[PDB]
Amino acid sequence: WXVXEAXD
Repeated sequence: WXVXEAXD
């Protein structure tokens, strides 16, 4: 998460 569900 943090950047469009970009992993974490």
